[PDB]
Amino acid sequence: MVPISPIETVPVKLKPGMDGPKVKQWPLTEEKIKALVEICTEMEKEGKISKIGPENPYNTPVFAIKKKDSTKWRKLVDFRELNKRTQDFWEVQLGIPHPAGLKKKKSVTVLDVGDAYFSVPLDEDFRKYTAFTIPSINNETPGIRYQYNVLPQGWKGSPAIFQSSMTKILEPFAAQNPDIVIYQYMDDLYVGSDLEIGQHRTKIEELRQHLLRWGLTTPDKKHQKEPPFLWMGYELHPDKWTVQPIVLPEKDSWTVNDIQKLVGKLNWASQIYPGIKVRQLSKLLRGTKALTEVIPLTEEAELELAENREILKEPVHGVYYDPSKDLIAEIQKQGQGQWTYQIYQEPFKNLKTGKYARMRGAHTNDVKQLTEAVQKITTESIVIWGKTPKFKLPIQKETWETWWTEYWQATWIPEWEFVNTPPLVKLWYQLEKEPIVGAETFYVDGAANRETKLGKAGYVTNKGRQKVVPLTNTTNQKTELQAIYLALQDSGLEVNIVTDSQYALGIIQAQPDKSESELVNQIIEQLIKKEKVYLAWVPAHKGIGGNEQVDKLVSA
Amino acid sequence: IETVPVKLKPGMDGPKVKQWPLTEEKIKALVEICTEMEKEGKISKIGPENPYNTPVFAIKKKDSTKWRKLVDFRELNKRTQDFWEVQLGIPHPAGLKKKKSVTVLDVGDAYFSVPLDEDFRKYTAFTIPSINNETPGIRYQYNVLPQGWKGSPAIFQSSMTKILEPFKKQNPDIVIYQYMDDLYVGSDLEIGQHRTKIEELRQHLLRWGLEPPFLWMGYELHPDKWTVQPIVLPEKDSWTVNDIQKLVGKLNWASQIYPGIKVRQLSKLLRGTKALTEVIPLTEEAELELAENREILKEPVHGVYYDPSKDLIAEIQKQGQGQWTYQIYQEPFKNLKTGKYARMRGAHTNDVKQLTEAVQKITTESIVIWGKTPKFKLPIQKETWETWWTEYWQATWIPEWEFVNTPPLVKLWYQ
Ligand SMILES: Cc1cc(/C=C/C#N)cc(C)c1Nc1ccnc(Nc2ccc(C#N)cc2)n1
Ligand SMILES: Nc1ccncc1Br
Ligand SMILES: Nc1ccncc1Br
Ligand SMILES: Nc1ccncc1Br
Ligand SMILES: Nc1ccncc1Br
Ligand SMILES: [Mg+2]
Repeated sequence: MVPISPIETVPVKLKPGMDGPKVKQWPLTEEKIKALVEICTEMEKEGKISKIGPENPYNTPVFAIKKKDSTKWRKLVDFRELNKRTQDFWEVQLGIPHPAGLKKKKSVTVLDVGDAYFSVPLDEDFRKYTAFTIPSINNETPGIRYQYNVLPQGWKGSPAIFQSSMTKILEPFAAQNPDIVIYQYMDDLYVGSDLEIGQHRTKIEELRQHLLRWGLTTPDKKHQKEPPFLWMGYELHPDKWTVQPIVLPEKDSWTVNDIQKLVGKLNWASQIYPGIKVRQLSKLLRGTKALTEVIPLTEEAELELAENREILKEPVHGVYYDPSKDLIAEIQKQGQGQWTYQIYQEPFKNLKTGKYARMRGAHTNDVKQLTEAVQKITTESIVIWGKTPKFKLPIQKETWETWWTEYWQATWIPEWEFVNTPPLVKLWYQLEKEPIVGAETFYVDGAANRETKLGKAGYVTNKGRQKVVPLTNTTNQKTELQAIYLALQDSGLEVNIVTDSQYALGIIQAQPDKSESELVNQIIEQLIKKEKVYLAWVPAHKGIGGNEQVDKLVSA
Repeated sequence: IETVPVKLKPGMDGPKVKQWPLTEEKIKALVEICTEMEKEGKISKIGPENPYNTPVFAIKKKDSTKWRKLVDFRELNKRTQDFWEVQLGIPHPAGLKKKKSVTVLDVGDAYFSVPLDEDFRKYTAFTIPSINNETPGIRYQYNVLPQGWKGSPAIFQSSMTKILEPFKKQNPDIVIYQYMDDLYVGSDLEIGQHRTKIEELRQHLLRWGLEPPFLWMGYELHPDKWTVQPIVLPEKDSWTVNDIQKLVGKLNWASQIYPGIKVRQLSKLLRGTKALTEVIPLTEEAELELAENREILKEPVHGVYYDPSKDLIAEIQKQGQGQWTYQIYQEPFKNLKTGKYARMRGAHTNDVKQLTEAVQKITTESIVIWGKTPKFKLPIQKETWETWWTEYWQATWIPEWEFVNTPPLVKLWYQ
């Protein structure tokens, strides 16, 4: 025999303070038992399990399930209890490659590596925790006791030990053959290259020879798999990629559950289909969790779905990454807090697309949302390609400069150019930095009775203009905003406004262009039609006349 | 040569912190660095039975091509026992902040000479990711004291004093202070005489080494140069309504810090509904009030004291035109330090780079004065900060931070 190097064991522990499983073996029909005995005899013959004596105090139940439409049983050991006690492991497969970061390959060949999973030895000290019992016929003898010598199907540590054992094998091969890529997925090995058919097939054979060093045999009859590959919801081709078919159903009434499937398919499609939108269809789910409640589709949700259907009418594909070329990211505003983007290197062939949705907020503006969308694309691009894209944004360079230099927060977006494609992001108002000479000065105030919810809002000005409005079912915060609204409504194109509302100042200093509050929205609409607004704050109830006067008026 | 026993704190598991996305240039740098470290026995590859993780990245000087590995041990440092076995700690040298020159050296490479306790190593696990996760991340743990970990200067402190033993009595006026990977060396000597003695110190360490990639560097501070920011009121000949409003607002706030401050007589000037730009003459009672306020603001805050048991908090405000103000305190309105920066170098069109440099300068001021880093309240959206701060970071430690999302009205008063 040819010596093979052993695959070294991973030392495995139970969680601190915990012991192995001791779980009832439920009795089996006489039919199931004979099938498990033959099953276990072949596995024992191949080395996967060994008979043990009666000293081992652990146990995990074994079951007999068999494939529909056949007559040769199969064994399921239910490791749920042992898994609760097995230590955590490093999980590597959490981050899955995105197709848009892959490189184009001339050939990708698939190798079968099913033989390896069962030749990966289980740490000797841990094997005792894997004990199981085939019940005896009529329960008149001791059940036959076995334990695993290899990673068992269904045990918590098998995926991460198997993957790390294969990595150690493949590492030196990949390192000494930098003109190929290798990726393992369950019992399949994929090797891609740009080599001429010649050296590519030779590289394949080298790999088989390398695997043989560990005694891992690969089948000679070449694989069933050939490009395109169906993998993790995508279709991988040698020179392009897409998502698997996205078919939006025809339905007359839509369930909670059916809409949740519609949105999921839309989210999955949006990584290659440009312009997908889900705001209205997702907001049919607000708070409710009655899995089968039927929801009427709003007029908006129907226009959004009709929008999406036309986008899904033809298949669309993405191209792969070319590391020799810049990445370009282009962003568009879609409305109602929705943003859409394309990433490409060459005109008219996207690597991928995507969308970004405005967060739940009380007050917001387009520049903040654009900024957050850019940070999201940037981080996704670091993941997929390792570098930041060049940005094409629908905001003028002037607008951005005005925004970031005056905004109270530090803010930044990386290298970008303006793209003149409507609708453009803009500043809807800008407050003055100094008081306006010649503009009427409005001293505003509101107040509300906490028990009656009655209030007043109003102003007095240096020209003697005055107003006080009685208000019902209001609060002090609302009345302070109402007073500012009245001053805006009653002033000319330039106005100085003096308030003591720290609350109102905090909102306006956030520079919103849209709010959840209709009162803030009304103020924003008034600000947009002014030419100049100076907003001044001063402390309440200190003696500031004008403030004191209208405070005496609105708090009566 | 013989490992010191080290534990986590009771009921605490090791760190399991996600590795954040790295640029291709940082991954390449870290793959070369870690290959060399594994070759030199400092780190070893680990298996999947190690579930722990701490994030790693790298920093470099623009003119270096040599990268510095930076492990973010903030979580491990929180979960590691605090060692009061040989000393209850360092009596922080109050004279360090008084030296006309303090040079900051990276001496963390000396730590690699000490083996790490074999049972503790697993908690130093880190991962080098691959672009697009196309290959499994490379997993390592440390065999020796790692830079950036709280335990390293402590365990090496016995050796470090024994290396500075020639510098000890030969220069009895030099204060030397160690913080994480940093050595602070303070002197009142002429800048040329200071530098020679710095290189004097380097040799003692290179001598002991028999090579350190960054010990030749030297960041020079002048804590004697460090400025403060008292509360000052405008001196004007004519006051508009608006000027007086902003004065009374400023004094209102200052009365929360200074007790005797009064605004009665000045508030009385706002009696009336005049145009914001109209000049108002100052009554003599208001004149008196303003003058008395000015003299109050000349004195120190009352009842201000540093307590080493409490956290330091640092707040920063963007003032525009590359100017940044900041305050360090433990209790609100009991500022231990205030200051203002303008010399944000290489960043006139990048706010986030300026804020990052400000954060580093404030942290080193805190280390010099109190021997510990503050917790920052940053005027920035979390996602903006988290995306970029590692591109501008040049220090070997990392403070804690939270994010301010509502504009402070007091920004006006530190202007
Ligand atoms: C992640 C991955 C999944 C599969 C296969 C998963 C499955 N099933 C196959 C390979 C080879 C890889 N690894 C890499 C690495 C770099 N570029 C590429 N490009 C690439 C991959 C497939 C096709 C095709 N057809 C074309 C180019 N693949
Ligand atoms: N361990 C590896 C190294 C490089 N490529 C693929 C694998 Br799997
Ligand atoms: N959060 C919101 C919800 C709806 N319209 C506007 C905003 Br702002
Ligand atoms: N602190 C540093 C910054 C940049 N390079 C090296 C070091 Br050490
Ligand atoms: N190069 C440096 C930068 C910052 N602090 C210390 C050093 Br040394
Ligand atoms: Mg009021």
